[PDB]
Amino acid sequence: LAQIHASENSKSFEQIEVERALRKKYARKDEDYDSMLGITRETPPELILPDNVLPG
Amino acid sequence: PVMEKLRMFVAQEPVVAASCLIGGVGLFLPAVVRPILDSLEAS
Amino acid sequence: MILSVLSSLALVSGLMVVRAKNPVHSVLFFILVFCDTSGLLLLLGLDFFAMIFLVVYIGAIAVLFLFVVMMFHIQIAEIHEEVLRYLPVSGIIGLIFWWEMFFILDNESIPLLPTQRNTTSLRYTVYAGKVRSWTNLETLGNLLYTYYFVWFLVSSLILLVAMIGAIVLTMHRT
Amino acid sequence: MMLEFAPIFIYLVISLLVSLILLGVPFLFSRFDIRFYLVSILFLIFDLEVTFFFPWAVSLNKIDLFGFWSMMAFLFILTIGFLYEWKRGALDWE
Amino acid sequence: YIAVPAEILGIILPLLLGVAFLVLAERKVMAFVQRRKGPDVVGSFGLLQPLADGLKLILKEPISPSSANFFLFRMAPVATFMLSLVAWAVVPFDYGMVLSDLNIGLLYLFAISSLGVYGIIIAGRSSNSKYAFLGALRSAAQMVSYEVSIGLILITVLICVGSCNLSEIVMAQKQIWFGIPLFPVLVMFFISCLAETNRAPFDLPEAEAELVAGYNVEYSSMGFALFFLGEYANMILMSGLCTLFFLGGWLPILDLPIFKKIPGSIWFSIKVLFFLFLYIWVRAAFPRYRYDQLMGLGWKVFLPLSLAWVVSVSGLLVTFQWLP
Amino acid sequence: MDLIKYFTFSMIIFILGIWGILLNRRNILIMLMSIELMLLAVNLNFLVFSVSLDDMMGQVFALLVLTVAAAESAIGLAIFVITFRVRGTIAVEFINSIQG
Amino acid sequence: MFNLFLAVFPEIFIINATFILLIHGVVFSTSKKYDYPPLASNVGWLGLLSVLITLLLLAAGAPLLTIAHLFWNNLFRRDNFTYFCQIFLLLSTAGTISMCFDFFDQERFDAFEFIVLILLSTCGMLFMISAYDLIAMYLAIELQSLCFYVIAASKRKSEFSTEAGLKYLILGAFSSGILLFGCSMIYGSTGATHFDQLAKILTGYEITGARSSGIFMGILFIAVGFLFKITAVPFHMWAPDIYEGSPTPVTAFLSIAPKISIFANILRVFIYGSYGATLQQIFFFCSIASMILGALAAMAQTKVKRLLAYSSIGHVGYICIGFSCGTIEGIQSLLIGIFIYALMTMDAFAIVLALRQTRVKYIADLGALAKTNPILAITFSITMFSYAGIPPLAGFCSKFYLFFAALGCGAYFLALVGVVTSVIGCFYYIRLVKRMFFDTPRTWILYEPMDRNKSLLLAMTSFFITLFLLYPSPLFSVTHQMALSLYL
Amino acid sequence: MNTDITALEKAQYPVVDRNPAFTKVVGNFSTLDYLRFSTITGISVTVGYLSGIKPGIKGPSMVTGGLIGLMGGFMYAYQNSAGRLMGFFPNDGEVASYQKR
Ligand SMILES: C[C@@H]1CC[C@@]2(OC1)O[C@H]1C[C@H]3[C@@H]4CC=C5C[C@@H](OCCC(CO[C@H]6O[C@H](CO)[C@@H](O[C@H]7O[C@H](CO)[C@@H](O)[C@H](O)[C@H]7O)[C@H](O)[C@H]6O)CO[C@H]6O[C@H](CO)[C@@H](O[C@H]7O[C@H](CO)[C@@H](O)[C@H](O)[C@H]7O)[C@H](O)[C@H]6O)CC[C@]5(C)[C@H]4CC[C@]3(C)[C@H]1[C@@H]2C
Ligand SMILES: CCCCCCCCCCCCCCCCCC(=O)O[C@@H](COC(=O)CCCCCCCCCCCCCCC)COP(=O)(O)OCC[N+](C)(C)C
Ligand SMILES: CCCCCCCCCCCCCCCCCC(=O)O[C@@H](COC(=O)CCCCCCCCCCCCCCC)COP(=O)(O)OC[C@H](O)CO
Ligand SMILES: CCCCCCCCCCCCCCCCCCCC(=O)O[C@H](COC(=O)CCCCCCCCCCCCCC)COP(=O)(O)OCCN
Ligand SMILES: COC1=C(OC)C(=O)C(C/C=C(\C)CC/C=C(\C)CC/C=C(/C)CC/C=C(\C)CCC=C(C)C)=C(C)C1=O
Repeated sequence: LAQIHASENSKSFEQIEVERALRKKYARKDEDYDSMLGITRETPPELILPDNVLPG
Repeated sequence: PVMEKLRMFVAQEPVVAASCLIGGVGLFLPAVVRPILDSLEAS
Repeated sequence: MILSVLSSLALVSGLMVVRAKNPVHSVLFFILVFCDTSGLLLLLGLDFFAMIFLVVYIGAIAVLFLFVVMMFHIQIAEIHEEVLRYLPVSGIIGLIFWWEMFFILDNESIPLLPTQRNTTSLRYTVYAGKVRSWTNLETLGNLLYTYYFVWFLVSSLILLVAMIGAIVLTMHRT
Repeated sequence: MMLEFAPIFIYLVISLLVSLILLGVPFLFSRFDIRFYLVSILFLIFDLEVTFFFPWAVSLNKIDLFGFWSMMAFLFILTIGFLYEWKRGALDWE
Repeated sequence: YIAVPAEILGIILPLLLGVAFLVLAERKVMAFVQRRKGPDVVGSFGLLQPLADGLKLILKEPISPSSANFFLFRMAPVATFMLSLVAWAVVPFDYGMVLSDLNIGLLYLFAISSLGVYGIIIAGRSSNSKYAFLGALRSAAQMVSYEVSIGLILITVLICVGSCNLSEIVMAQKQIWFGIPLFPVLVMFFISCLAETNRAPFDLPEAEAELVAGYNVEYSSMGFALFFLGEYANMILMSGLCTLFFLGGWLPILDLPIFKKIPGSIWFSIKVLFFLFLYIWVRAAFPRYRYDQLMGLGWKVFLPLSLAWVVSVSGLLVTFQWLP
Repeated sequence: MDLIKYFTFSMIIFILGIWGILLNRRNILIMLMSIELMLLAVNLNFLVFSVSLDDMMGQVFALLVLTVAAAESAIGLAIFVITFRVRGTIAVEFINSIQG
Repeated sequence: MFNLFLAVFPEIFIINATFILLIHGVVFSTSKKYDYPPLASNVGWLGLLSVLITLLLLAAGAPLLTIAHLFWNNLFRRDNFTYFCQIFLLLSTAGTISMCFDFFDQERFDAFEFIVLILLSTCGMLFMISAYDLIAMYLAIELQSLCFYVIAASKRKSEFSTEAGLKYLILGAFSSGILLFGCSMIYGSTGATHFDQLAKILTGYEITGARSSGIFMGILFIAVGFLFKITAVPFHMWAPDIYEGSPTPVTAFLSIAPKISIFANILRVFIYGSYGATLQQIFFFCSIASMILGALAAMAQTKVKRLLAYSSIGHVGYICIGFSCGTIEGIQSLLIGIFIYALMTMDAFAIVLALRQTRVKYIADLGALAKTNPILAITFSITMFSYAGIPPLAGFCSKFYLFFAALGCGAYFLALVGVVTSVIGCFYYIRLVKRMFFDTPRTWILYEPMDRNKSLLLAMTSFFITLFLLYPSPLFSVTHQMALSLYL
Repeated sequence: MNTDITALEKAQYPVVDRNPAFTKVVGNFSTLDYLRFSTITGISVTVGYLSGIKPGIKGPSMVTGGLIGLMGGFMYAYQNSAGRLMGFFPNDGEVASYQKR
C-alpha cells in the first residue's frame, strides 16, 4: 500500500493535471460507438494500480 | 503551408482529385461562363 | 379480360406473399406482384413507371429484402402459427372493406355498359396534339426539376436520412 | 404508343419455351454479414439517383439553367451522404 | 403478328449459335496467345467442338440434389438464360433492323441488367451449400455495385442524345462517334461491363483454386449449360452495347461512298467482334482481383468518376447550348 | 369498365396488405412486406387517377412516394437487423418487454 | 431571381448548417490524430447556435417570408399562423437540445449524428407547418417520421431502444400508408391536391345527399393518420411503449415538437377545408376516449416515463375538444393548450433528465426528495399541480376551456367526463407529491445535482407556470391573431 | 422560368427598388448591417472555440462555428438590406440616397 501512496503524494503539478484530465476522460465509456468507429479505448497505465493492492 | 498538402492529396488520391476536377469544370462552366456568354449576347 | 388475368395473378401472388411459410418464398412472390403491376402500368401507357417499378422495387428494394431474409436463416418454429382461427375476423374486416372499398368509385364513376353497337366510330380524333407527342418520361421531366423542385429536394433529404440511419444503426467497423 | 411491347411478350414466351425444352430433354434418356445490407442500401440510393437522372437527362433542353441547378442541389445532398458513408468505412470490404 | 415468331426465332437461334462459337473463339485465341492449338480435332479446325460439347451435356444425367428448394434450384438457370435472351429484342443491328423499337429502350436495358442478379442469388441459396451461398452473395454484390456506374454512364449518353431510343442513340452519332469525346467514359463502361458479367479480371465464380466456390458449383447437365450460355450471351450483349453507345452502331467509320457500300449490319458486327476479342485478350493478359479490392474499385473509383462525367457533360452542353 | 377494373386491382393489393397484417402475428417481417404492399397499392391509385383525370400531379407524387418507400424499407430493415442482433431471434415473444 | 428565395432563407440556413455539422462531425470523429474525440456535445452546441440563428432569421424577416407568394404557391404557403408556429417549434427544439449535454457526457452518448437527425427532423417539421398541398404535407411528415424512427433506436445495443424503434417503424409505416390512401382517394375524386382547390371544391356541399364517397373516405383515412400522429385513442398504443423505450432526450423531443407541427397541419387541412360535422365528431369521440383512457392508464402506472406518456394522451384529448367545437375561441384555446402543455412538458422532462443521472425509473424512487433536495421537490410539485390544473397555475387554462366549451357547444356528457377524469388525474399527480413529501422510506436514493442548462430552463419554466396568469395578455392576443389568420 | 416577386403583404415604406440585384443589395449594406454581421460571426466563433475545448479541436471548431456564423450573418444582413430597398423595413437612408442619385 505504501508504494501507491508514495507514488501519488510525490507527483508534481504538471503530472497531477495530466492525470486529472486522463481520469476525467476515462471515467465513463461508450463502447457501442467505439465499435462503430472500430477502435478500442485502453485505460492508460498511469491510472492502473498494481495487482498486489487489488482485492483479488 | 497548404500547397503540398494538396500535392500529397493528388498523389495519394488521383481518382478523387480527377473526379473533383472534372465535376468542378462541369459546375464552373454554367456558373461563370454561361452568364458571360449571356451578357455578351445582350450587347 | 387481360385485366382479369393480371388481377388474378396479382391476387394469387399476394396471397402467397402473406401466407407462404418460408419468408424467402414471400420475397419471391412479392417480386411476381411487382411484375404484374408493371404489366398494368404498360396497359396504362406509363412505360417509364412500368420500367422504374422493375428497376427500384424489384432491382433494389426486393434485393435488399432478399439479402436480409436469406442471411437471417429463419426457422419456421419462430414464426409459425395456425391461421384457421382468423377466418372469421378476416371475413368481417375483409367483407366490410370489400363492400365499401371495391365499389367506392361506382357512384362517382358509373361504368359505360358495352352495347351491341359500334361506338368506336364516335371516337373523335384531334390531330393537333399528335404533331409533337411527348413521352411519359419527358412530360414528367418537364415538371420535376422546375415547377415542383422543392418536393424533389425534400425527397433528397429523405434519402440522406436513410443513408445516415443505415450507417448509425448497423455499422461495426473492423 | 405501347405497340412495340407486344413482340417483347411473344419473345419472352418463346424464350421460356426454349428454356423448358433444353432443361427437360435430359429427363428422357447462419453467419450474418452486415456489409451486404450496407451495399444493398448504397445500391438502393444510387438506383434512385439514376431513376431521377433519366427524366432530367431527356428534359435538359426545356428546363435550362433552373433545372440544371436544382438537380445539382439534389446531387449535392446525396454526395454529402456519400462522403459520410466513405468516411465511416462503408465502402471498405477489408 | 403471325410472322413475329419467325422474327423472334431468327434472332434467338443465330444468337445461340454465336454463343456456341464464342466459346470456341475464346478457346482458340487463348490457345494462340499461349503458343498452343485450341480445339482442332473435333471437326475441321475444331469447328464441330461446340456441337459435341452441347450433345454431351444433353446426354448427361441430371443430378438435382436432395434439397428442399427443388423448384427454385432448376428455375434459377432458366431465369438467367431468359433474361440474357430477352435483351436482344430492342438491339438494332442496322437502320430498321430491330424487333422492338422501344422509346424507353435504354431504361429497359437497365431494368434487364438489374434483374440479372436473381438467378445467381437463387442458385446460391437453393443449392443447400454454404460455399455456393457465400459465392453467390459476393457475385451479386459485385454486380449490383457495378450496375451503378453502368447506369450513370447510360445517363451521360442520354444527356448527349435526348432520347432513350437505341436507334436514335445510334443516329445521333452521325456527326461523331461518342467514343471519341467520351473515350474515358468508354473505357469505364468496358471495365464495368467486365465486372458486371463476372469476367476476368473480375471472375470470382472462376476462382475455385482460390478457395472461392462459384454459385453454380452444384449444377450439372443443362442447368449449368444454361448459366454458361447466359453468361456468354451477356458478353455478346455488352459488346453490342459498347458498339451502340460509343462506336456509332451500324454507322461507317467515315461518311464516304466507299464505306457506305458495305452494309451497316457488317459495320455493327465488326465492332462487336473487336469488343469480344478485347474480352478474350483481357482474360489472357491479367490476374484477378480479390473480392474486397474489386468492391473498393466499384465504389471508390468508378462511381465518383461516372458521376463527375455526368456533371461535366451536362454542364458543358448546357453552357454553350449544344443540347439535343 | 376500365377504371373500376384498374381500381379493384389496386384495391385487392391493399386488402391483401391488411390481411397480411391480420394473419402474421408471429411474423413481423411479413408485416413489413404487407405494409409495402399497401404502399404499392396507393402508388398505383395515383397513376390510374392521373390517366383517368388527364393530370400530371398523380405522376409526380407517385415518383416521390417511391422514394419514401425505398427509404422506409431501408430504415425498417436496419431496425429489424439490430433487433435480431440484440436478441439472436426474431420471435415476437422477445420484443414484448415494454408493456403496461 | 435570388430575391425570390428570401421566402426560404430560414430553411436554407438551417439545412446548410446541418450539412456543415455533418461534415465537421464525420471528419473529426474519425481522426486518429485527435484520438477519435466524442463530438456529440460540440456538435450539439453548434447546432443550438444554428437553431437560434434560424430563429433570428425567421422572426426578424416576417414580411419577407411572404415574398414571391405566387411563385411559391404550388410549393408552400407562409403567413402569420405559420410564422408563429415555426417560431414556437424552433424554440422547443432549442430547449430540447439544451437539455441534452449532461446526457451526452455522463452516459457517454458520443454519436453526433443524433444532433444532425434532430436538425433534419426540425427541417421536416418546418416544412410541415408551411405545407399547403397533400403531397408536400406527406413528404414533410415522412421526413420527420424517418428521423424519429432512427433516433428512437439510437441505443442500438439496448433491448428497450431496439423494441421501441421496431414498434415505431411498423405502426408508423402502417398509419402513413393509411393516410396516403386517403390522399389518393381525395385526388381521384376531386382532381386536386392543393389546399385552395380542395377548399373551393368541397365548400358549400359537405353531405348534400349526393356525397362523394371517395371524398368522404379520403378524409376519414387522412384523419386516421393524423390521429395516430397526435396519439389520440384508439391510435395511441404506440406512444407509451416508444416514449418509455427511447432514450429520454428522444422522449422529451417527441413529446412536444411533432404535436405543434401536426396540429398546424390539422388546422390548415380540416379547419381550412370542408367535409365538416363528421370530422369534428371524429375528434370529439377521440377526445373523450383519450381523456378516459389516459386517466385510467396513468393511474395504473408505477414508472415516471409511462405516467408522463399517458398524461400527454389525456391532454391531447383535452386539446382536441377545442378543435371539435369549430369556433374561433376553440382554435384559440387549442393553441393556448398546446403552448402551455409544451412549456409544462419541457419543465417535467428537464427534471426527469436531471434525475436520470442517478437512473430514476420508478415513482417510488422519488422518496424523501423533499429532504435530499427541497427546492427540486417543490419545483416538481408545482409542475404536478399545474398538470392537475390547480389554479392559479398555468395548467388551469386547459381545464377552464374544457368546461367552457362543454357549456358552449352544449355538451354535458363531455362536462361529466371532464370532471371525472380531472379528479382521477389530480389523484395520480398528487401521488408523486405524496411520494416526495409524505413518505418515510427505509432506503433513500441520493440524486446528483443538475447542470446549469437544466437549472436555468427549470427556473424560467417554473416562474412561467406560477406567474403566467398574472400577465397572460401576450399569449391570448397572439393566439387570437393566429386563429383569425387561418381564414383571413 | 416565370418569376413573380410580388408579396402577399404589401410594403409599408417607399419602394426604392422592387427587385434589387444581388450586388446592389450587398453594396447597400449599412454600418448597422455590418455590425449585425460581425456580431453574429464573433458569437459563432466564440461558441466554436468554447465547445471545442473538451474534444481537443478548439481550432477546427472555431473554423466550423465561424463558417456557420459567416453564412448566417451575411444572410441576415442581406435580408435587412433587401427589405429596406423593397420597402418592407424602415428605409429612411435608402429613400434619402434614392431622391438624390
Ligand atoms: C425486361 C423484363 C422482362 C419482363 C417484362 O419486363 C421486365 O417484359 C415486359 C413485357 C410486358 C408485356 C408487354 C406487352 C403486353 C401486351 C398487353 O396487351 C395489349 C392489350 C392492349 C392492346 O390490345 C389491342 O389494342 C387495340 C384495341 O384496343 C388493337 O387495335 C385494333 O383496334 C383499333 C381500334 O379499332 C384499330 O384502329 C387497330 O387497327 C386494330 O388493330 C390492338 O391490335 C391490340 O393490341 C389493350 O387491349 C384491351 O383493352 C381494351 C380496353 O380496355 C379492352 O376492350 C374491352 O373493353 C371495352 C370497354 O372498356 C369494350 O368497349 C371492348 O369491346 C372490349 O373488348 C380489350 O380487353 C382489349 O382490346 C398486356 C401486357 C403485356 C402482356 C406486358 C405484360 C408485362 C411484360 C411481360 C413486361 C415484363 C415485366
Ligand atoms: C399561493 C400559490 C398557490 C399554492 C401553491 C403553493 C406551492 C408551494 C407549497 C406551499 C407549502 C410550503 C412550501 C415550502 C417551500 C419554502 C421553502 C423553500 O422553498 O425554500 C428554498 C428556497 O428556494 C428558492 O431558491 C426560491 C427562489 C425563488 C425566487 C423567487 C423570488 C423572485 C424575486 C426575488 C429576488 C431575489 C431575492 C430578493 C431578496 C434578497 C430553499 O431551498 P433548499 O433546497 O432548502 O436550499 C437552497 C440552496 N441554498 C439555500 C444554498 C441556495
Ligand atoms: C455534385 C455536384 C454538387 C453541386 C453543388 C453546387 C451547386 C448546388 C446548387 C446551388 C444553387 C444554385 C447555385 C448556382 C448559382 C447560379 C444560379 C443561376 O445561374 O441563376 C439561374 C437560376 O437558377 C436557379 O434559380 C435554380 C436554383 C436551384 C435551387 C437550389 C435550392 C436552393 C434552396 C431551395 C429552397 C427549397 C427548400 C429546399 C428543400 C430541401 C438563372 O436562370 P434564369 O432565371 O435566367 O432562367 C431559369 C431557367 O434558365 C429556365 O428554367
Ligand atoms: C417567463 C417567466 C420568468 C422568466 C424570467 C427570465 C429572466 C431572464 C433569465 C435570467 C438568467 C439569469 C442567469 C444569467 C447568467 C447565466 C449565464 C450562463 C453562462 C453560460 O455560459 O452557461 C453555459 C451553459 O449554457 C447554459 O446553461 C444556458 C442555456 C440554458 C437553457 C436556456 C434556454 C436555451 C434554449 C431556449 C429554450 C426556450 C424554451 C421555450 C420553449 C455554460 O455554463 P457553465 O460554465 O456553468 O458549464 C456548464 C457545464 N457544461
Ligand atoms: C379483463 O378482462 C378482459 C378483457 O376486458 C378488458 C379483454 O378485453 C381481454 C382481451 C380482449 C381485448 C383486449 C380486446 C379489446 C381490444 C380493442 C377494443 C382494440 C382497441 C384498442 C384499444 C387500446 C382500445 C382503445 C379504443 C377506445 C377506448 C374506443 C375507440 C375510439 C373511439 C370511441 C373514438 C381479456 C383477455 C380479458 O381478460
